[PDB]
Amino acid sequence: ATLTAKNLAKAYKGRRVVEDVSLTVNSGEIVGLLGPNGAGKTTTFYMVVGIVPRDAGNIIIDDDDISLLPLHARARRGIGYLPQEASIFRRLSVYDNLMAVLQIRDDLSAEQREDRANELMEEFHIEHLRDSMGQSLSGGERRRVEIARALAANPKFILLDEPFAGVDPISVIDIKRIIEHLRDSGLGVLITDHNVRETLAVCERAYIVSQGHLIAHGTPTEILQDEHVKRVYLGEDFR
Amino acid sequence: ATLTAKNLAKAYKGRRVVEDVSLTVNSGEIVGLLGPNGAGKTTTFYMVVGIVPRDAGNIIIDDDDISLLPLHARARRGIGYLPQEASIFRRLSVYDNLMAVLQIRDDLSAEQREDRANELMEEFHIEHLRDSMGQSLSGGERRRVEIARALAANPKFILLDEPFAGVDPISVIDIKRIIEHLRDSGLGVLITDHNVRETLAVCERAYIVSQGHLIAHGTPTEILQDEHVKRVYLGEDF
Amino acid sequence: IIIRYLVRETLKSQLAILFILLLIFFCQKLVRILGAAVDGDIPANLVLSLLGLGVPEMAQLILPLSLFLGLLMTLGKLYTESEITVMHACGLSKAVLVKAAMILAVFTAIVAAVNVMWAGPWSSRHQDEVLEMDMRTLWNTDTDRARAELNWRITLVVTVFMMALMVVPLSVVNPRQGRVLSMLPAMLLYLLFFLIQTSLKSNGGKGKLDPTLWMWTVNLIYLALAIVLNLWDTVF
Amino acid sequence: MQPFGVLDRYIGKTIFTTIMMTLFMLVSLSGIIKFVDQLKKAGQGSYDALGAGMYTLLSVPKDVQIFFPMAALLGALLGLGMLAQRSELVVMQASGFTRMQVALSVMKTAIPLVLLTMAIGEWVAPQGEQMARNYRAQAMLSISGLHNYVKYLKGRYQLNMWSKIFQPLSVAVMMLMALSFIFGPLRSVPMGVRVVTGISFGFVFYVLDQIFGPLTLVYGIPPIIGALLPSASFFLISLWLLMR
Ligand SMILES: Nc1ncnc2c1ncn2[C@@H]1O[C@H](COP(=O)(O)OP(=O)(O)NP(=O)(O)O)[C@@H](O)[C@H]1O
Ligand SMILES: Nc1ncnc2c1ncn2[C@@H]1O[C@H](COP(=O)(O)OP(=O)(O)NP(=O)(O)O)[C@@H](O)[C@H]1O
Repeated sequence: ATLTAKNLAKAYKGRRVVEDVSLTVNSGEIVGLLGPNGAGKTTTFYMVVGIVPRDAGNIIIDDDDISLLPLHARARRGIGYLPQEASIFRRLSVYDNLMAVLQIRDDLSAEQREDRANELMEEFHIEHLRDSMGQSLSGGERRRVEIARALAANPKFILLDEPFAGVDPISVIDIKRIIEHLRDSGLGVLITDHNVRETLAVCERAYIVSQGHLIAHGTPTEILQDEHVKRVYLGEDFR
Repeated sequence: ATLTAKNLAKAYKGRRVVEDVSLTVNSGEIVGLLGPNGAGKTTTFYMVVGIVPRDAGNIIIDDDDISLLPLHARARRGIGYLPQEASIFRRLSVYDNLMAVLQIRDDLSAEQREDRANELMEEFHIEHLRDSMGQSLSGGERRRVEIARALAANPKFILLDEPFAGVDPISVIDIKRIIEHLRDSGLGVLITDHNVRETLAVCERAYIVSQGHLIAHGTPTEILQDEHVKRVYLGEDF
Repeated sequence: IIIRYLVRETLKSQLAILFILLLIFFCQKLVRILGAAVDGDIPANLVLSLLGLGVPEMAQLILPLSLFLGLLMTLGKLYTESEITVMHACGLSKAVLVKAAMILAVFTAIVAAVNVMWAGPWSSRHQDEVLEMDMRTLWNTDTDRARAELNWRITLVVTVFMMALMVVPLSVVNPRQGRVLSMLPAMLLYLLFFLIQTSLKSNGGKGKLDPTLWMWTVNLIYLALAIVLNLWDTVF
Repeated sequence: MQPFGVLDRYIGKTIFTTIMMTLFMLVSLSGIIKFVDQLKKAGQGSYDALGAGMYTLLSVPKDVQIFFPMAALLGALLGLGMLAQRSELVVMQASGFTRMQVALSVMKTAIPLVLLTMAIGEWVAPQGEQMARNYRAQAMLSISGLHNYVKYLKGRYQLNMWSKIFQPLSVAVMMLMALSFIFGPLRSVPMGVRVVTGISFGFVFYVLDQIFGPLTLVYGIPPIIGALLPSASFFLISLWLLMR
């Protein structure tokens, strides 16, 4: 297992963009963290993985205290991370984008390092872009490599930040199938997208977070029929 | 006023990422251009506005031939452009991001240049970010400035490339209201987003484009009940 | 396969910062020629040689500078595009782009060593023969009082190794804010090195101080600066 | 279009922190090989760490005038390189700001810089360089002075001031030949061969101001107008390069 974050806080210019957030996620279930372009569901993702130093928080991988470990030390304990700000290597190929994170995980030989990259490019349908470039990719095609590169590290506790940011209507129901086939193999992710019809139909819980605070938490069939959620999120009259 | 593009084509490594595309848009109606991450609904947007040189195309603003004009010459004839690849000025403020494109349009004095930037930050709800920075913005908040900056040029024929790419569920129905209040004032845009429930409920026509070709065109109540559209787009049972 | 990518982005920007820096500093040595052709009352037969043989005195100061100013240009390019935050969050630590900024530091320290003992003296046996004391090759045979060489001929090679190490932690300045202007503390430190270490041999050489005791307590204090600033995660 | 607007303050402040960083890198590095040579042969007691190093510190205004065209060309491309890479320069051209107006916003912030280079290249640089020969030889020209060399001296009879009377015009054509290869698409050409291309095509124009300069002994052209031909022949083809 259980990654746990307790009482995080962050303030930039004395603004306090994050307030008493507290989210816990087990291994084997996927959890939403939703809200408007206020709350800081990325600054919470920054303080868990460890890019910005927290101010009052406490991060625990089920018995430990990793709250003062650097960024790379948490990535080897199991925390994976998919950023929002369009991060591919841009001059390696797509085959080398997947292979550059498979030169880690010292349990794969030269055999199963080669048929993992050739299998990850089948379940994402990017096999016709086998060696194009990083720069000459296109929007959702750039997004389908960054997800495939993040699942190639074999982590636990993935923190997927905007996976479906302008992908497809088809490749989302193809990503959602292979984010549940990894859920059954003991891996619990934290999806935080904005189209709340693909993210709420795959999650088991949710944490609707407004300007700095939790305002709701529960089942996905509960989050829609809360009226304070429909005021600051969800639009109006949503199914 | 009809912007027209006829028989465009583009090939990078002999791949032909765009084939015989032909889209026309009037003034006063908004038109969709949808498809998977194949077709090149951005390379078509590149050849209309003029970033990459076309190979076989012909672009006409209703009687002219602007097919060999550069990028900046078409922006003064009326073509506006919102890019996909996250383009803010990153060290001006949000108030200076809107003001830097209002130092053009030589019909506004120092009065109505000041109450246009203070009004565009009300219909987008970014007034509390009046001077933060460009760099220290956040996802959809960065996207709501790039749309507000593109509507500040007062163009015709806007080519909005992914306006709703990860914004909100609320700020999309607030953008959709002020993209229709500009539709009634004679301005026809070309939306090409991917959540086909907000883009198809605001458009009047559509051009579903697959790998290089048009495969469908018509009313939004038609595009859903075409079965070749539901095979390569739209998911299934939509 | 990611050390090969970190190498070919610095080695493609080390060459393009070496030639551009050589053409700027030789056009200056080409326009003083016009100040030494008409009013100097000498002909123009020697400038064609003197250009190509005026190089190895010049390409021994900028050959360290074409390294660490090539690392700042291509690590800062990899931080703003968030290419290293995905390198950390998939495994490998910060001790890989130290390991990658020391593979091609060997590639420069080889070329900067050929320049300092096989073309340094070769220039002055062709600058003193056409267009007219301490320019031998090996000095472990004599015991002369000019021990400036073998402590200045040598530490133009440790300068390549050390300045490549002190600029790995000076590049990480670009998460989401701040300036790209990080070339100033690296360049202001490279001035302080060559105002002391290459000039501790003419006021502290030639019979004033020992240029083996003082030409390494400047060089090793300036090396422990490149380690305690790189190891800033388990300080106390 | 306004005199000194907001975008002119944004390109004029982006490259200005890159002009002053390439200048510091070049003036300091030329201050090392003048420090090494003026201390390698010391000989006398007055030549040591101070006094023969103070000669270098009193010679940096001479090393600003000769290194400003090569630092203001170099920093204007490293400054516009970070704008076109992050795609915040295509949105200027897609909103009416023509590429000639991007070029004009560099002239509003580099032509007042070479007038500062000129103002210290004739008032404090010949004063300090001559003063440097007195703290180095105690016991061991100009530009306004060339107006006194117009006739009273008894390719050269006038052509030494008039290639330095318009250095602001000659620096500016080096900029416009540089920032004509910056513009382009962002997908294929990966911004490496757009700056090195711009430095090279702007360096060929810098050698053709002292090679085409002393070439009046062919017909007998006036040297005052004959030294303007290399700048004006490329200023015409530059204003076509960013018009197409
Ligand atoms: N370095 C910073 N300085 C100042 N304000 C900042 C900084 N980083 C973030 N902010 C502000 O913090 C708030 C939340 O940022 P962020 O964590 O990115 O929220 P967000 O969830 O990513 N927005 P979105 O991704 O659309 O949901 C916004 O109002 C930002 O403007
Ligand atoms: N410079 C280039 N070199 C090679 N291939 C390219 C280049 N630019 C684009 N492509 C390819 O052209 C195809 C379409 O590109 P693009 O026009 O961006 O489509 P797209 O519509 O933007 N994808 P999306 O935005 O998600 O709908 C993709 O397969 C790209 O890989």
